Amino acid sequence: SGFRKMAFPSGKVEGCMVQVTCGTTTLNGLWLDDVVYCPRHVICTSEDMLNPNYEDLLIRKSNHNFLVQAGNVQLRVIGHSMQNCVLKLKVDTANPKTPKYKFVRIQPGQTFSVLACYNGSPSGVYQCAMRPNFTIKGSFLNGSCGSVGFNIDYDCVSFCYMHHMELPTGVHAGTDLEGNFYGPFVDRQTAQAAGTDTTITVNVLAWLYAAVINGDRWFLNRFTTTLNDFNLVAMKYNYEPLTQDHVDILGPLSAQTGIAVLDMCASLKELLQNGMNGRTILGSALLEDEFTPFDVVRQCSGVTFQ
Amino acid sequence: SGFRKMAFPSGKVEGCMVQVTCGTTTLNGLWLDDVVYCPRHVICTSEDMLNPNYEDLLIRKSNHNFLVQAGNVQLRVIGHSMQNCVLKLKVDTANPKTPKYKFVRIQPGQTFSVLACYNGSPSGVYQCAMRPNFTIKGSFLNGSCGSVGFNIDYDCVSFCYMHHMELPTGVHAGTDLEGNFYGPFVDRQTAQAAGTDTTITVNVLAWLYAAVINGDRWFLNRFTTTLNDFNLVAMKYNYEPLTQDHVDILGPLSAQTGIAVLDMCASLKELLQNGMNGRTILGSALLEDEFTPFDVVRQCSGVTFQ
Ligand SMILES: *[C@H](O)[C@H](C[C@@H]1CC=NC1=O)NC(=O)[C@@H]1[C@@H]2[C@H](CN1C(=O)C(Oc1ccc(Cl)cc1)Oc1ccc(Cl)cc1)C2(C)C
Ligand SMILES: *[C@H](O)[C@H](C[C@@H]1CC=NC1=O)NC(=O)[C@@H]1[C@@H]2[C@H](CN1C(=O)C(Oc1ccc(Cl)cc1)Oc1ccc(Cl)cc1)C2(C)C
Repeated sequence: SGFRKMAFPSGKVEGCMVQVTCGTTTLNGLWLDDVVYCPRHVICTSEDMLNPNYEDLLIRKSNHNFLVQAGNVQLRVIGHSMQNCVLKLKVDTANPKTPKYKFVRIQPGQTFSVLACYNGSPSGVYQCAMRPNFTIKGSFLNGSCGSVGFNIDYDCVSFCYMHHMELPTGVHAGTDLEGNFYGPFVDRQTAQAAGTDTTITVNVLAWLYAAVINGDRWFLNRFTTTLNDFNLVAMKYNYEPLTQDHVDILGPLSAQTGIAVLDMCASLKELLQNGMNGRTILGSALLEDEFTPFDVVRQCSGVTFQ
Repeated sequence: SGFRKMAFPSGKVEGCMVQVTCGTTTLNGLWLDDVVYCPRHVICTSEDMLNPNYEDLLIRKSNHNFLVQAGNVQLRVIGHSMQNCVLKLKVDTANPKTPKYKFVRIQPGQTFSVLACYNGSPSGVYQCAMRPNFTIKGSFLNGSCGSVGFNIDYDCVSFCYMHHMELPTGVHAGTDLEGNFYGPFVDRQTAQAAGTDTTITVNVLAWLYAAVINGDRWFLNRFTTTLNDFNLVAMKYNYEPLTQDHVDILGPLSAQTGIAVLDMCASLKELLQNGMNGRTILGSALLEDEFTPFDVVRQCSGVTFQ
């Protein structure tokens, strides 16, 4: 029993974190095989980052300009190249701690674990969702660039996020490991804003199913609703539309608890229309949307990773 | 910017987890140097755990009854002994991944990270507080016994918790690594209940300071209050008393933000008396109490561990 915002064990990623220094800038890099991946704005200076021309900035660079440190062991850069918004530093040693891995790009609505890092040293781990507006509500201070987000399936690390910047609402933006930004953001210090967000509807329903599995049932009801009449209510609470695919995803949870998906939407409808009225659900006084249907089955069933 | 319930990187602990099997029971053990620590109710059967006599049960045991598996490598038990509610299995190999460590017992109100484990394989990591009633609100399924809780300071792991049981309200109880229970609980399947809980007052104030550091200020006010007049209000919202020591702990946070501790108590007083009125604080609609003043400074300053 219980339900916690749970991250993957971070060990396999901790062994890949290194410190990358170029001149005055220091940030984190990800060392897999004989390549170190890091944000390309490491080549930038303070006066550069207002409107940089990275291709120009990089041809003026040499390998020996890049100080790569894996703990207290130096790393020798033997090549470099730009891939979109990331830099790939080829080094003379392959990381013997390289796990089985994949570079995957996730969808808004999906979750992942973030290993926050400073000076190549891991600071903490936590769970995040990719917001519908392609931002993440992280916890990042200066120096955290190059920290990565990831999921683990069995023994394989699927890297999905590298941190690049903080936006003025306190939210965070970054790239997949191929260097392509999530959302309409650029690694320049120009005026940028997140874009209006919505609540991840299928995730709320998953979390309501976790609550039922854990003995919270006060929000249940005898009512029902059609998928279209629910979506009419979702649109007005700035929830995003529920699809038949989302209904299908929620199948196992519906089967496990005996509550048809559409019945749970009737519950969400009333919760949106009435609030919670001093009650809580899974220790929260808000409708939580950063748990996927997968996350719920993971935690409410006890799957591990090896 | 941002504020997340953040766990320590779990790598150093992942390398210590092993699977301990005795007859029909399988649970997790903690392998440090040449000792494996695990819950003593691993020696128990189904019919045993209603009222066991562990000393009797253990003399009927031999080393070869204990199957210890470190991944897919067997471990040879060469001795065993009971220490309070934990079992210490001496094995023929020292764990070469043994980190620098300490066995520490924490206070109610303090936090720690939990590496949830099944069959010696880590499943996930999350942050917990020790409740005033000596329970923890964890996420634990059958097979999770022997999972440990811990803090990391620089390179040293201070183990503070080993999981033993779930109570009927869905909360969890366990021991320090010397085998002594937190709270009035016993590793027997007799009727037991958690005992009435309170809210950790100093932690709420710390979290209010984190909110201010992160730009939430709507709950601030010009009022003030004496420590005694606050404690009179705390007692009636079932918050526990605030001490001058707690005021002292909150000093740096008060200095960083310019809000005297007693002024922040006046804010908490009004929040208790009025609620939040549709607003949120750090993405929560409830007053959060599982962040210590240390946790806040950690996250709002960016300290790492190596
Ligand atoms: C990398 O270590 C660092 C991590 C940031 C710093 C604090 N939290 C984080 O996640 N990233 C950066 O510094 C990037 C880097 C240049 C600018 N930048 C930003 O995150 C951010 O810079 C500011 C942050 C806060 C303030 Cl008050 C002012 C600037 O960039 C933007 C700020 C504001 C807008 Cl409207 C757009 C971008 C880059 C992007 C090369
Ligand atoms: C160890 O793997 C396991 C972990 C538990 C199981 C589910 N979540 C957990 O944290 N621990 C135990 O099984 C211990 C073990 C014997 C009993 N026990 C309990 O956690 C618990 O057992 C029950 C759980 C749920 C129900 Cl519906 C019924 C029993 O023990 C108690 C239950 C109820 C009371 Cl009032 C008191 C104890 C022990 C304690 C030797």
